[PDB]
Amino acid sequence: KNRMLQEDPVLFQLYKDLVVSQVISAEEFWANRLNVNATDSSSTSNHKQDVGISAAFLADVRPQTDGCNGLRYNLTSDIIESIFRTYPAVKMKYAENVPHNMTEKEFWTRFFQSHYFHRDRLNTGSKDLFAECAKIDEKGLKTMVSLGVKNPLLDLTALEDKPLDEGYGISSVPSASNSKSIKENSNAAIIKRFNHHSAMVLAAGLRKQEAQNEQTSEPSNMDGNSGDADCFQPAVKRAKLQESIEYEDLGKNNSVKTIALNLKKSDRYYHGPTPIQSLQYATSQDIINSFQSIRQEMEAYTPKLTQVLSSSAASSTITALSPGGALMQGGTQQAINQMVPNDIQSELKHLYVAVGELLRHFWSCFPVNTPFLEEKVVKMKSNLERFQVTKLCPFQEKIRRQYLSTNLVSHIEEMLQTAYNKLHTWQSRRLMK
Amino acid sequence: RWEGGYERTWEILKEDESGSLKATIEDILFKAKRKRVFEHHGQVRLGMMRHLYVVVDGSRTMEDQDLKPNRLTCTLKLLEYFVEEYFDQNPISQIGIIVTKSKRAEKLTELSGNPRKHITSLKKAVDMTCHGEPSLYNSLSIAMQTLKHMPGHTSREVLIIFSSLTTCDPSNIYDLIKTLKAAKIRVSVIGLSAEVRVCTVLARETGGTYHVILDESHYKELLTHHVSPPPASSSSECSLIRMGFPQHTIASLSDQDAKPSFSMAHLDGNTEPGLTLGGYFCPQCRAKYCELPVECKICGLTLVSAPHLARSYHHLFPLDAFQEIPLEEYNGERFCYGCQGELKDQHVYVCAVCQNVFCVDCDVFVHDSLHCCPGCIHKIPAPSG
Amino acid sequence: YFPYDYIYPEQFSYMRELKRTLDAKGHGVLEMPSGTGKTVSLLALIMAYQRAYPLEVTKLIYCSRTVPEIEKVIEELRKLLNFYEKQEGEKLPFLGLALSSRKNLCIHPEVTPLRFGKDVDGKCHSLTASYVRAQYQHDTSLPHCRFYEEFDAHGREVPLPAGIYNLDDLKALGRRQGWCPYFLARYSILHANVVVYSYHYLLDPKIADLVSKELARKAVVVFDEAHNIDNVCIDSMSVNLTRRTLDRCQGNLETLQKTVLRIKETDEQRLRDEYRRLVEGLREASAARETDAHLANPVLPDEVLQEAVPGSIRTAEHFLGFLRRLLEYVKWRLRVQHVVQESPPAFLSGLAQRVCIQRKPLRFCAERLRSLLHTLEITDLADFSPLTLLANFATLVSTYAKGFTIIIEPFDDRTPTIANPILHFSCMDASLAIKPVFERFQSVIITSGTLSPLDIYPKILDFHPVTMATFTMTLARVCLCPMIIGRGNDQVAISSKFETREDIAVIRNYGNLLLEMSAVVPDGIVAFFTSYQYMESTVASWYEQGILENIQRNKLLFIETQDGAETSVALEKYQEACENGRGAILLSVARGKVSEGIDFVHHYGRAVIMFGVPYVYTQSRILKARLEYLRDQFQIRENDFLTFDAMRHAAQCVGRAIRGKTDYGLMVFADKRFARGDKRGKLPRWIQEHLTDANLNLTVDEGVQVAKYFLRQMAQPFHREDQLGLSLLSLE
Ligand code: SF4
Ligand SMILES: [Zn+2]
Ligand SMILES: [Zn+2]
Ligand SMILES: [Zn+2]
Repeated sequence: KNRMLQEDPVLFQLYKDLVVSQVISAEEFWANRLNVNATDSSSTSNHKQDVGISAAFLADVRPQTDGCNGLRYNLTSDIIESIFRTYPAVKMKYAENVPHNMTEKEFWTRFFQSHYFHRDRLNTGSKDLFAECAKIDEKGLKTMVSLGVKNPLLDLTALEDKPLDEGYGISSVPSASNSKSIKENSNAAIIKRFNHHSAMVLAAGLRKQEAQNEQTSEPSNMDGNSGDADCFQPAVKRAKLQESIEYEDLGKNNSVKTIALNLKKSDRYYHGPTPIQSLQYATSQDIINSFQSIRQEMEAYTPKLTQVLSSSAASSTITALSPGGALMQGGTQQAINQMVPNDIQSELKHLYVAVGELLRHFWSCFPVNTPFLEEKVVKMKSNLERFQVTKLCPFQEKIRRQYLSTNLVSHIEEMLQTAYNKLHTWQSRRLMK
Repeated sequence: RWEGGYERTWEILKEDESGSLKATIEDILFKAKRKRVFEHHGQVRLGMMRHLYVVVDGSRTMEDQDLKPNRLTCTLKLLEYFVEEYFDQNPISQIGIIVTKSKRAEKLTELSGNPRKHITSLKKAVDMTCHGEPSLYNSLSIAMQTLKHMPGHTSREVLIIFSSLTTCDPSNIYDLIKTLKAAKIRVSVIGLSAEVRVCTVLARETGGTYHVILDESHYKELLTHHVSPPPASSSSECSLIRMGFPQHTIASLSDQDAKPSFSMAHLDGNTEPGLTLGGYFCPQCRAKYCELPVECKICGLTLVSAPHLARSYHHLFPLDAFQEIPLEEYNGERFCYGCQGELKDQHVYVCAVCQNVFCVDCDVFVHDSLHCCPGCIHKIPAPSG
Repeated sequence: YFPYDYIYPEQFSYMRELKRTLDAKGHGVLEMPSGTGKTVSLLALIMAYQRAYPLEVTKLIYCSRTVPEIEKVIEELRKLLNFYEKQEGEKLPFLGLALSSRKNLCIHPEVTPLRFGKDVDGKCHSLTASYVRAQYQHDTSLPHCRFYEEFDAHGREVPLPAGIYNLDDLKALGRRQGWCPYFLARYSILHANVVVYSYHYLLDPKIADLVSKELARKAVVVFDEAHNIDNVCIDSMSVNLTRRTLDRCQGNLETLQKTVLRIKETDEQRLRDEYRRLVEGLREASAARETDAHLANPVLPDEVLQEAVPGSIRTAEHFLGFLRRLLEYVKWRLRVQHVVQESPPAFLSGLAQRVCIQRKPLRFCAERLRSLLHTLEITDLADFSPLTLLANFATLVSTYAKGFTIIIEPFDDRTPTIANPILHFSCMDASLAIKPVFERFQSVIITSGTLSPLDIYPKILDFHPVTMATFTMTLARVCLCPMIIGRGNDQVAISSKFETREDIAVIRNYGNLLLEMSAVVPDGIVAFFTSYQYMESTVASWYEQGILENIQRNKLLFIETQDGAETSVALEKYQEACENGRGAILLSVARGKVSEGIDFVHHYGRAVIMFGVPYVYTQSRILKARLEYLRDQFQIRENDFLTFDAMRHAAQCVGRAIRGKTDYGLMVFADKRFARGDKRGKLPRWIQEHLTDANLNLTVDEGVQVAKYFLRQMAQPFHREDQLGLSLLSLE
């Protein structure tokens, strides 16, 4: 927890004033601040080139195993560590013997110089490395027996003990099998070496989450290229049903909002004798009346010359052309009134909002009396005094002046109030013992 | 042999109807090459308030050109467009930009809806080496643990940009099926020019939809296919409550200029590190800061701003369709019910109900911009009841 | 009659194939695509013909070549059993007998988990019908083979079993009711209505495994993938003989004499009562499982062994006949080790100088080998197994040698010195292995998905009424991409002209054509090398020179071993290492026995790369007599089948990775010999629409984008691919 508060100076600057202004404790700091990022923010050091490494690095362990005589020790995993992170017992003997047997630096080449080429028989360190891997494949033999299905080692064996043959099918090699004895020895070990590298997945597949079912052949395997399984099945009338009732509710209640309803029906009621149609008769008469009046446009020749109605039309133009007396210089103390609260109190207030949001949260479920924990019902009580006291001296430091203070304190008292709201509302649901 | 055979390919395709009218039908086949998949929509059920997760394969597959000078250049440029057209269509949602690079996963931009932050992140994502191999397990780990703390009243979908390579990650991601099938989180990948069966099995075990990138036009199509909030699996939620209606504040209401700036480390609101003068107001914190139609960090509820986001999908579902006829019922004076013209490329577009005549430029303008026939208006609202 | 949905317009293409080959009693040859459910095609009409007692009689024998796919045959037909069962109303009786006796056998824990088959079955039969046939009554020595006695009880009785079981299904019945796979099979052969077993088990001329009664009334037998019949039949009669065997046999020569010396009249007067009965009326002493430990008929197409008790009247006298044989046989071996000599009937003639009485004691020996041990009933079978080898041999040399072939192979094959010489008796007439088959049968149908030249059924040297070319359409977009490579840049030399170890400059770009195949193609690839040392030659430059440096970084690699134990390991990996976040390309050998029994699915395994001409290249002078005899049959055949032998193994191996008909397959052809040979060997349905449409000399770097163009299109837009509903003629 302490490396977290030192490597991050911004959160440390947050963590300072809970000790500096004595807001909360460290016990309270790690009780309601983090609580989620214990999985999220700690997801960096655990993964680190995908831990439980099975099939990510194993592609690249052999090409990046050597740059030079000393091209090693990059960072943490650089080019040596995940080699140790797969072989269990080889990793065991390492701390047993490095640098307990030899020099630590002399380990990294001499243990890997002769094992890299063909074969390592010069010392029992690489020899027991070499000798165990045969037992590993012997150990890996027993596991493949337990699966034993889709494995024609079974199916091949039925045809060779039966005539006592397929020993000649083994012993029928052409192409000068007489006088070399070099790569015959060599390649089968490289066959063995990369099958180790192949079973290095298997040596790390157990690290994944132990990965076992071992295949009792599941005797169905129904070749299903046909059938039309068609996995997803929506459209069993779900938003069809919403549309039938909500537009019905948008029909019977079309916009019952602020201006959306109250002015609407009030002027529809003003239309009055509209089913009586006597207003509609005069309407349709006035539809018939000014029908002809528009088109002549001699009446609509001079529907312009009213400079009587220009002056007033010029007037509220000029009235809105000059608003006056509204404190043109509204700032210019704001720089002093920025740097003093945005030195501590930006972060100080943030100390609350990391907590006070949870203070809204436990009360956001409390009358159900389910999330009623002693961890929480006194966490209601805990930070209550831990915040509403530690703001009072930041409150009392700024009441050094009067109108310099009374403007901003109109906006800080919400913090006092949202505290006391929560506290005030806490007993609106009276809790028993 | 091949010197002829290299040009047996050219010779016939060059050749056409000769005499007169040459290099003519070759242009006709190019128009006949056009007209790909239109909509094939018409869905119901789910799609509301998505919580997307951009997952980016950063690998050596990017170094192949194949559409652009980089496959990220194919990718990253249109993501910004995909961001903007999303925030166009779906503002009720938010997106987790998470980047896989060198066998890990970096949640680059958090699950949020602030477009500039997401876009400049992509503008920061330009000069990415994409060193190392993809690891989806680290990506799903962030995807779990983040969305684990999201409510079950949240739409839980993941959009993975994968470069079709080997899924280089341990720790039984096949067993992450039952992890996430139970966790009711959807995961959608599209493959870059190839296919990963395990990931194809993953999505078909998900209900997330998998595709393969064909072309840059085709790349846009599936983006556009995934713009729309899809009908995911049943039994996610019904409701989502304490949608905070805010206030705009003018800071000139009664006391004219009594506060030089409405962000001074004590005011209810003032969340982000910048000066402000009072524009906004939330109900529950009574939080006054820079205007944002999303949510907050102290009231912690949703800063809903209805005309924007409670309007966007509010007509994105209830659509109908038109029909096409090549015939000549000459409605109008050989006109359109909309733009009022004529070319007659035998696509006389008739509504299903009001049955009004339109063109492509009136059909497209509906089916991309207007999203409804206004011929239904004057026809719906007059007998409506 | 299971059309059951769109069935990629093929059952109708095979509907009249039955009705022509069966109603008219047609022998019949079928082409089939590798992506055609090989029984869903076939058995759906065969089981339809099962109920159709079209005059009266419909047998069924079926065979294939691998016991897992044997059960895979059984596997979905159980739903096909259930399919029309609900549809036709009630359910009628049925039986399909998977008759395994090699591996699947014994429920006793003392017997079971010893690894091999034959020797442990010798322990089983030595216990049952050699210890508990000799020492009948007893308590301890007699061991608890209790459910053989339960077979005695219900073989006196009449149960009626259910449907088709498996090897393991009776084993729980072994631990409940179903008894012995052999017995619970002998009683079910009595009323069997369908038999499935190995292609090998029928074709045992050494122990003549007569499956049914010889009832050729309507003997109805079905054959799939019947490709390498010669490699069955000639190897079915091939006789290997180790010098180490003979010396072990030389050691149990006088070992058995000590058993003769210690037994004065106890087992000897047991012989004397019945060796007189051998003279009086000829009858084999045992009808039970003793014949399983016995050469039933080494040379089957003979009349009878009439004058048994050959020129041999006593047992040590008969033992001296092998002293006259073996000691002369090493005299017919050890001096002959300097020269390979191919003289099959000349040997037995020169033997007649050396063997005193011949051609009857040559043929009447292996029973009198066994029967003089049957009065003993002592010797353990694995001990006696290298001896039964020998009296099998001269028996075969006695009867069928003038049409057949003796070959002596002392020199270097896994012996750098002469440290193990060998000879072989091969037959040559797989016809004469399958002529008795055909005479015992009615008219029986081969189906081989590789057999493109129909001219090789007269390599079986037989007659055929029905032999056509199956043509199926592909509305599945494009079935596959066959891709003949022929690089121009790296200059294709893919046939071993400069052989697999003559130059590595050839080999400098098989990695290049693979890694890019590895880089593009996902989802597991199983490629085919030529042989194990070829495979050993294949990776020989791959380690020391820089090859795998990206190959392991892209996918991973699954080495297949000369030993089948470690070969089955990567297998356990490959079915797993594909289905997780890894492509993991397997690497394998065509001619090696890793190439059968799999049926790769779109799940894992969907691409195959050719590597070289898939011909024999190994065994010396097994060719020439086989060559000249077909040159004594058709006279221009050197050029001819020595193409197709590669080809018949090629798509046997290559054409495997698609099962249904959308399963994909990238079967590219890195080959130098393609001009006619690959074209003749590829299916006439498969050369036509797909092979070299305009893509022959396709350099890999250019052929890169081909599979890119292939897959990317083929991955998307699948819904409808050749949908059949009702019957609308179409008439192909
Ligand atoms: S007979 Fe049946 S049980 Fe007795 S040995 Fe053979 S298997 Fe084992
Ligand atoms: Zn609030
Ligand atoms: Zn129009
Ligand atoms: Zn309309």
